Amino acid sequence: RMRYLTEDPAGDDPLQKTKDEHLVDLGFIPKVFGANVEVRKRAPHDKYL
Amino acid sequence: RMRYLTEDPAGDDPLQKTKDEHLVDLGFIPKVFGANVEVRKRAPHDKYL
Amino acid sequence: MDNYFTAITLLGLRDQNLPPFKDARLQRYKSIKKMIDLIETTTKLAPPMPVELFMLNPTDPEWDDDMTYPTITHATALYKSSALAGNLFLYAYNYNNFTANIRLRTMRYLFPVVSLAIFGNIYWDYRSQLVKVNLFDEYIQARAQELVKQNEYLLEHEDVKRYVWWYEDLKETLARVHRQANNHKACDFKDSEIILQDFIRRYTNPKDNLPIKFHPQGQTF
Amino acid sequence: MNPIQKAWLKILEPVSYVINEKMAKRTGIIGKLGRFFAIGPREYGVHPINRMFIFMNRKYMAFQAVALHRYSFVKSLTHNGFHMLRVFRHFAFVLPATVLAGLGLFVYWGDDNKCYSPDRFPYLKKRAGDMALPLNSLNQRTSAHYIEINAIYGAEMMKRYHKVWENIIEERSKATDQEKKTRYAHPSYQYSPLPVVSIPNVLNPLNLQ
Amino acid sequence: TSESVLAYDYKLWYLWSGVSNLDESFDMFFNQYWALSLSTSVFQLFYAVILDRYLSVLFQNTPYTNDWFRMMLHSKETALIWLYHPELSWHINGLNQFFTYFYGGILEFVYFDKSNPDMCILVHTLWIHLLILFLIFTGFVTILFSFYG
Amino acid sequence: KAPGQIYAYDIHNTHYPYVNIKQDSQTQLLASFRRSIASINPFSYRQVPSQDRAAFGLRWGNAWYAPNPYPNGIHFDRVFPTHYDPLAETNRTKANLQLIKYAPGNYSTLVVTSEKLPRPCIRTIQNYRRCQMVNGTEKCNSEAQDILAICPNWALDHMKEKVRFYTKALAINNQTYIRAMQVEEYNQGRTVADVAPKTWIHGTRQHLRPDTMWADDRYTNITQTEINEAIKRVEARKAREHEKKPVEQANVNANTGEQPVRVEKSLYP
Amino acid sequence: DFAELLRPLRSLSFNQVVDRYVLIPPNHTFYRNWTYEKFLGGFGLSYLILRELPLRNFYARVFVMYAFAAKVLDHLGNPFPFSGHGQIVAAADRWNHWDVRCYDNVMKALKYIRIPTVQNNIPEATRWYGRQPGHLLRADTYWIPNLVSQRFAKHQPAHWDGTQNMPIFRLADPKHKDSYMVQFR
Amino acid sequence: YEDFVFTTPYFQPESTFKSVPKLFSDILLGGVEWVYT
Amino acid sequence: MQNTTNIVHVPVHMGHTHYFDYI
Amino acid sequence: MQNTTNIVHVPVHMGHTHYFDYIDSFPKLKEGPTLEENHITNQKILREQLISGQQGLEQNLCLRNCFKLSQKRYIEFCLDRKCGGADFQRAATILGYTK
Amino acid sequence: TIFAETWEASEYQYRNKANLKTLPVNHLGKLAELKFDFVEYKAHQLIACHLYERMTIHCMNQYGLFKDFYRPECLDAQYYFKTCVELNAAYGIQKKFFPEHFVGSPYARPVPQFQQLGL
Amino acid sequence: TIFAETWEASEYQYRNKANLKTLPVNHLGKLAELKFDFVEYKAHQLIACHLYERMTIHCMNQYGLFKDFYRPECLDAQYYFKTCVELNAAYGIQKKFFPEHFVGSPYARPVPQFQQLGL
Ligand SMILES: CCCCCCCCCCCCCCCCCC(=O)OC[C@H](COP(=O)([O-])OCC(O)COP(=O)([O-])OC[C@@H](COC(=O)CCCCCCCCCCCCCCCCC)OC(=O)CCCCCCCCCCCCCCCCC)OC(=O)CCCCCCCCCCCCCCCCC
Ligand SMILES: CCCCCCCCCCCCCCCCCC(=O)OC[C@H](COP(=O)([O-])OCC(O)COP(=O)([O-])OC[C@@H](COC(=O)CCCCCCCCCCCCCCCCC)OC(=O)CCCCCCCCCCCCCCCCC)OC(=O)CCCCCCCCCCCCCCCCC
Ligand SMILES: CCCCCCCCCCCCCCCCCC(=O)OC[C@H](COP(=O)([O-])OCC(O)COP(=O)([O-])OC[C@@H](COC(=O)CCCCCCCCCCCCCCCCC)OC(=O)CCCCCCCCCCCCCCCCC)OC(=O)CCCCCCCCCCCCCCCCC
Ligand SMILES: CCCCCCCCCCCCCCCCCC(=O)OC[C@H](COP(=O)([O-])OCC(O)COP(=O)([O-])OC[C@@H](COC(=O)CCCCCCCCCCCCCCCCC)OC(=O)CCCCCCCCCCCCCCCCC)OC(=O)CCCCCCCCCCCCCCCCC
Ligand SMILES: COC1=C(OC)C(=O)C(C/C=C(\C)CC/C=C(\C)CC/C=C(\C)CC/C=C(\C)CC/C=C(\C)CC/C=C(/C)CC/C=C(\C)CCC=C(C)C)=C(C)C1=O
Ligand SMILES: CCCCCCCC/C=C/CCCCCCCC(=O)OC[C@H](COP(=O)(O)OCCN)OC(=O)CCCCCCC/C=C/CCCCCCCC
Repeated sequence: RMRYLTEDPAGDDPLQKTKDEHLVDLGFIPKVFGANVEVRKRAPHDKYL
Repeated sequence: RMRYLTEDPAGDDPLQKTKDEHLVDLGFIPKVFGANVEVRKRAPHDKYL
Repeated sequence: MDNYFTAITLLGLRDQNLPPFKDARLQRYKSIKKMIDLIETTTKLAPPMPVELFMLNPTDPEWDDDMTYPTITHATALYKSSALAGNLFLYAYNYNNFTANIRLRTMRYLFPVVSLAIFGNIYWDYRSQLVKVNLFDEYIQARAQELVKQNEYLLEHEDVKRYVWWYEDLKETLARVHRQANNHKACDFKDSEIILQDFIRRYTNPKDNLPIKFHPQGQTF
Repeated sequence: MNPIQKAWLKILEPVSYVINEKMAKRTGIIGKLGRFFAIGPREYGVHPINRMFIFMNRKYMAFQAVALHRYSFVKSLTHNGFHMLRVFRHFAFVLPATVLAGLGLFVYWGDDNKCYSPDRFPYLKKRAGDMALPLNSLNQRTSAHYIEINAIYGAEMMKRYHKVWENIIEERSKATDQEKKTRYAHPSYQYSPLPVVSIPNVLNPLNLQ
Repeated sequence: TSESVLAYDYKLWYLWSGVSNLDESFDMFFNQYWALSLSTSVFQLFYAVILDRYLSVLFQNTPYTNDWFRMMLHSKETALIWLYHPELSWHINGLNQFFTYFYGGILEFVYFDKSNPDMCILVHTLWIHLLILFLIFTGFVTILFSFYG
Repeated sequence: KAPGQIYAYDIHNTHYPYVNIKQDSQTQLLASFRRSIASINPFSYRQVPSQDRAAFGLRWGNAWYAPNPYPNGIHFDRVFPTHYDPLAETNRTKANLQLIKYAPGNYSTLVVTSEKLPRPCIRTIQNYRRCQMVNGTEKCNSEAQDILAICPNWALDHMKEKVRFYTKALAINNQTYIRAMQVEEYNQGRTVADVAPKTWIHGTRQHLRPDTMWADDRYTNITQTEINEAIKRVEARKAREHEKKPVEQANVNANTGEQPVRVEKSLYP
Repeated sequence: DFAELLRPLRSLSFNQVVDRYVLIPPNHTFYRNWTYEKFLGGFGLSYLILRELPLRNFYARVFVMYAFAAKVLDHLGNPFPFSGHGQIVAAADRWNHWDVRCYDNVMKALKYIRIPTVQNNIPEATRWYGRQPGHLLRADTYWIPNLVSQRFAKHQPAHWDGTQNMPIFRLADPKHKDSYMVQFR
Repeated sequence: YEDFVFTTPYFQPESTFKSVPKLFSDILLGGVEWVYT
Repeated sequence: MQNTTNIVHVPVHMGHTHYFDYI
Repeated sequence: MQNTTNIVHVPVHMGHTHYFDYIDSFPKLKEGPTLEENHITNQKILREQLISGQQGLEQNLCLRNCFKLSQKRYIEFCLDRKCGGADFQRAATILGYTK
Repeated sequence: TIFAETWEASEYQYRNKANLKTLPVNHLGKLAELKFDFVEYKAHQLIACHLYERMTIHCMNQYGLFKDFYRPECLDAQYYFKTCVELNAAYGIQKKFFPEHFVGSPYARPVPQFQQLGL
Repeated sequence: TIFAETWEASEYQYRNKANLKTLPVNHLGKLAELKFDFVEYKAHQLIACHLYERMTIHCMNQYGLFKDFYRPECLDAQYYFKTCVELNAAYGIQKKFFPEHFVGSPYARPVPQFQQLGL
């Protein structure tokens, strides 16, 4: 369970992801969402570890 | 002039910049802009090189 | 842990001692949480003053010269002087041969010509370095006075008086702040909150969307 | 033996008496210690550096005598003294000129002794703690005029601010609590008097001028 | 790069310890106003706020706020002026914000090294260098150009 | 044309204060002897700098002194994990190549700095503001395009991010304003008129007694008899206050395979 | 003792304090580093007198020189050449690095220890400034084509056009057409 | 403000009293890599 | 950034033993 | 990502020579006037500026120095105190900052 | 500002940057190096940077500021105190305006809302 | 899709990713390796992946598909043709839906609007 909940920092390169500056020029204005600060990470049942 | 107009890719680390999810939780909803595709980079006068 | 001296002062550690038990000692830490938010806000209401008061604008074209600091290479001049002296010892140590042996006549004849040219290079560089240093020292002093007499008037602006009056109001305001009790609660500074709120309400408008407005010559830290 | 060794003897004359006469023969360890630090003629006291100079001085000087002792190029031009056909007469003064240039071998050793080093890039690395810098560091520089002129400007202007600062504190001391809390205040502020308390008007807490 | 190198050198360290009254690294303002705040006074809390604003000024080591460029109230020369005019911390924090907003870059966090290394430019160090090479050249002559035996 | 002297020279009045930090008899006696002959001693080294002559730092015997680096738990292992604790030893042991490498900056602090934008990019910004206050914003298009073109892109990103930071700090300062200007339940309806004519000294130890029994001589004349009686009165008040007790809540961190809440720790284990 | 530190300031006015300790007349002609030359140069001068000790036993002077080397190695550190640098703690004064205050890269290298990010790269601004090519002299005797060609070259006056970046020489860039023979490593 | 315009969206003062329970998260300098030999 | 860097969400206790580092 | 990677915004031509890599030319490079021609051209401007561009200069310099200030309210203070009660818009037209 | 005597070290370590410094607790071992006699209460040794402050006072009372305060046990306390308040001032500011840089902050790696997942 | 015979080599290189492949022009040198006689027009050799196709047809006409087509000059043309149209199909899709990946696109490194600078 600890290694399931052991993540690495910074994730992946945001520059390899779709840009918001491009979606605007494509016709879709993205909506800005806030951070979900109420969720607690937990491990699944043992059978999935 | 060529080395003034010689940049490197990817700029700086985005994760070290202000997040949009954080501004929303602070009370400021950021506005999304579009890319400026009309500007052409040029070198300044020789005295500034 | 910012605002260290302010917090240590509010807890009373400058005159008394904290309770030896964790229950009350910890409540006393949480009691100043309001006052820190207040004193930090007060420190961000200072009015602006001309930046061109104790600091010349570095973006001025006058400073595009990108001038360097002229120096004197004493260590270089001393080594080359000791090396030239070494040649005089080599001639002295071998005086009888250079002087009496005709196979070394060319050295006896031209050794002093080369030594003078070496000395000339040594002293020429030192002398030139010295002249440039003096030309630099006398210019920075003359040009500094012209810039002073030019910008003295900036001290006559009323914003300098406005800046000092704000600093004194904060001194008199913080001098009136006092601890009202020792119950280890936020109510120990009950009356002081009203005093500081009056100070903040005196330089801001609480009934606005952004009572603290941003301007490039303002306070952020 | 040399004069510098003799000078040590006159200075260490009493020390030698204590080690060689008393300690060097008393008994046991005090003997081994005194006989080990005995004072006298140096065993293997020769100085190889002195000798190294004497040898290289002599060998290089024998070379100077050969290189400098050449038949003249000027005298061979007339075809009247000792030289009719000399197809390499123009090489006569090459070795002499090469030996005379050797007098600057040590005077001009390294880059710093051949130019004004502060105008060269390697000087910046030495002043940066022998640290690698970009090659264009000599150009990205702020004017030395600004750094020194602004340092004087800031101070000459502070002496004038100190006098202005005093006149303001004085004029404010003669002001009413109502005036000093409404002047320069926000328009939306409503003045409400505070209880009067004793708060001194001290210019400098430290007893300075 | 490839340039002349010495065999033995000395590196100086202009340490900004802040605990030595022999040099200019002694923070006279901080030590005076700190001891002033220890004694019971009516301005005891005011002096604390002053010291906290002074620390927020050292925290801003920008081109316009640093000792390298000899800026007022940031260099060793103007350390005593803090004793007379401690009210100028706000002016500094605002000035640095004005130039940073218009003519500056992003405020980045870095570690300020107080140890200030500098290679001492000496004369005798090159004498030692020549002596070492003189021994190396003599061996070249002693081994290959010695005809005394 | 006398050389300039620093403020430290007027405290000691000499350039040769033989300050050695090593507190051994051999060292302090030699310093006192060397401190007296520094005027006519060729083996004299300065420790107070001047305009004409540099100086040395503090001496440690024959070597030089520097304070112990501020404790830093960051380290790098080479052969085996050392578990370096900077609080377990007074002086930091030297770093052996095969054992440990310490963090950089033995003597370093945390500051915030900023890069200086290119000079030509600065001149375009000066020209925009100048044309703005003179001709207005609507007539500064040419000066705005020169900025976007001459200023390198890395600078435009900095300018773009400065606005987002100051926008963030602007909110962080206004949230503190709201918490600071909030009127608590214990100050409802109270104004400056209800404030007492007291200053900071009136909340100190001389005027306001601390919450300790031996701060002054208040309880120095108390006897065991008076104590037994006081224990009876406090127990009397508890006959009316102990009637209430908070109810036990559920443990939000009951599941060990769940990210626990950083709940306030108990005063005692 | 805190009041004893301010004794010279109570007798002075603010203008006298500035003119005394702040506005010191600039004079950059002194040999400030003589303090270090005298101290460290004394090791060599001391070795001249110490190598002449009348100690008879050769191995007793081995001990003396071992003690003298210990005194030096407390400052020099590494006994081998071309290995490292000595360590001298010096006093901090306004004249530290006084002749290089104009250079920006020297300040960053001495002062700033930058924190590496996840996107492990040198700051783009630092990389961009680093591409602005420095000035490299044309004079070159190491490349035999220039050793011959530059003997027939005519040095013409370069009339100042009002700038500080006139490329009257070649540029220190590997891709410059007059510097491609230089190895940048 | 003082002859300067700083465009910002409408500030929501309600975000000040946003309930954000702190969560546990420990960083381990010295851990596991992706592959081992 | 350090290669052996991990972020853990649940508490762990490390052994204070010489020559070893483990949970 | 290759460490020696650069993004260039102007055309460059690389030489295809063995053992060497460099920029041998720039497309459509025009050789301007020589340093001597620009020198002569500039001296004609400085000569006229020295003979006919030195009257009424002290006033223009004060106006230029006033406009190098940070805030507008300080400029008006500089004009009224140093430039003899000048107007902001009237001085900006002289300096050529007006459209 | 820290409103307690104890703080979680991970809360003052960076999540997206290399960790080259920590915010350690007061070094209680330095308190035993003072040779003279002094009175110190255990209730004041845990609060950040205050122990080094009281030690500096004890050393400035026993000794002065000239030729007697210059001993290793007293100068390290003054250097620690001066260094502790500078680091804590910067960390406190960085926590106030850059809370997303530190571990434990929900903004260092924001968790998305369920509306952003497309389910 | 490419609507010409020529394409800028940089327009198909990645800006934020390592460049491990190029999109080269047709290898005309492979056309001179065919020993037999054939008719080829220069107007068809520059278009992408087509030259390898025509060469494959010429080799499948002169020889067949069994024991005579299995020679290096003919198998490399079949492999180049099968590989050229696979890469170009992938590069074409990456150009259609991921134009921000390539050099020359204004979205690879978006230039901000002037309203984002705060002037
Ligand atoms: C572990 C590494 C350590 C490294 C650091 C230490 C390095 C140590 C190496 C030392 C080697 C040099 C020796 C330095 C002195 C130490 C004492 C010593 O010499 O050894 C013991 C030495 C005994 O020699 P020995 O090795 O024991 O055995 C003897 C041999 O068997 C037979 O006897 P001999 O007489 O036939 O042999 C002579 C003997 C000893 O000969 C000597 O007497 C040594 C003389 C050294 C020069 C001294 C004058 C230098 C100029 C002074 C300028 C003053 C400037 C300031 C002016 C005032 C204003 C500020 O050997 C040498 O000559 C050695 C010379 C080495 C070369 C020096 C020149 C090389 C120049 C190349 C360029 C390098 C530039 C740097 C040079 C720096 C110079 C400052 O003592 C004496 O000789 C006593 C001499 C008494 C009479 C001398 C009267 C004064 C003469 C002055 C010179 C007059 C000539 C013209 C000068 C004009 C000046 C303007
Ligand atoms: C006012 C103050 C008070 C004064 C009053 C008191 C008066 C008392 C005076 C007392 C004594 C004065 C000493 C001189 C009198 C000597 C009388 C005598 O009977 O002695 C015979 C005496 C007897 O021989 P020795 O005793 O057996 O040995 C004598 C020497 O040790 C070694 O003898 P060596 O013959 O073996 O030496 C040969 C060496 C002698 O050293 C020199 O003199 C240097 C020569 C450099 C000049 C060469 C001229 C070449 C012709 C060019 C034609 C055009 C000229 C235009 C000039 C324009 C200038 C901008 O010359 C060479 O190396 C010959 C090879 C030349 C190079 C090979 C290639 C040549 C063609 C290159 C063409 C390149 C063109 C390219 C482009 C062209 C496009 C159009 O021989 C001498 O000539 C003694 C000369 C001693 C040296 C004097 C110079 C000392 C250095 C002074 C510093 C420089 C200042 C002068 C510079 C002059 C212009 C560069
Ligand atoms: C299989 C078994 C064999 C295996 C053996 C082991 C393998 C090797 C293991 C290596 C271990 C690692 C090495 C250490 C790592 C660190 C390396 C390093 O950083 O070096 C950088 C350093 C940088 O220099 P660079 O990168 O090569 O060149 C750049 C610059 O040019 C340099 O600076 P610069 O531009 O300022 O210099 C300008 C130049 C200026 O020069 C000139 O302008 C003209 C030349 C004037 C020469 C004058 C000499 C000075 C004294 C003259 C006085 C007498 C005058 C005579 C008449 C003169 C006529 C004019 O000045 C000189 O460099 C003069 C050099 C003189 C050398 C002697 C001439 C003959 C060549 C050497 C032959 C002997 C060595 C070959 C051994 C073969 C054995 C098989 O390298 C050196 O140059 C130093 C060489 C020594 C390094 C090794 C030191 C190891 C430490 C332990 C030994 C300590 C010495 C004790 C000797 C005791 C003898 C009994
Ligand atoms: C009429 C006959 C005479 C009757 C009178 C007899 C009485 C004479 C004595 C009274 C008059 C003396 C005149 C000068 C005033 C000095 C007063 C004073 O207190 O000095 C103490 C003086 C300095 O005290 P310090 O502050 O502790 O500095 C030394 C520290 O080591 C430094 O440690 P550091 O780490 O801080 O610094 C390192 C140091 C480097 O220091 C070291 O490397 C030395 C380290 C020691 C060796 C390492 C092993 C450790 C040994 C420990 C055990 C030693 C016990 C010795 C006990 C001696 C007790 C006094 O480098 C420097 O800092 C700069 C030094 C270079 C500066 C320039 C020096 C110029 C000297 C001018 C010489 C002029 C005379 C000519 C010389 C001879 C010419 C042939 O200490 C000494 O005793 C130095 C001894 C050096 C040997 C001198 C040998 C020559 C003496 C010549 C006498 C007169 C001519 C004789 C002619 C022969 C026929 C008569
Ligand atoms: C003139 O013609 C020529 C010759 O003559 C034929 C040559 O021999 C030669 C060959 C030259 C040589 C063989 C000499 C080569 C010398 C070289 C390479 C350098 C030698 C270096 C050393 C011996 C090491 C010296 C080390 C130092 C000086 C560092 C420490 C300082 C010391 C020892 C001195 C202290 C410094 C001072 C300024 C104080 C000076 C002290 C004195 C003068 C005291 C003197 C005392 C007495 C008793 C005389 C040439 C090239 C030549 O051109
Ligand atoms: C007989 C004389 C032989 C001398 C050697 C022959 C060649 C002479 C070559 C002359 C070249 C002169 C060029 C100028 C070099 C400049 C030197 C220099 O800058 O020194 C400066 C500086 C002056 O200090 P400041 O006041 O800060 O500077 C003010 C500048 N006006 O001088 C110094 O560095 C002091 C040290 C001087 C050299 C070393 C002195 C010691 C000499 C050793 C031998 C003497 C032994 C006996 C000493 C007695 C001790 C009790």
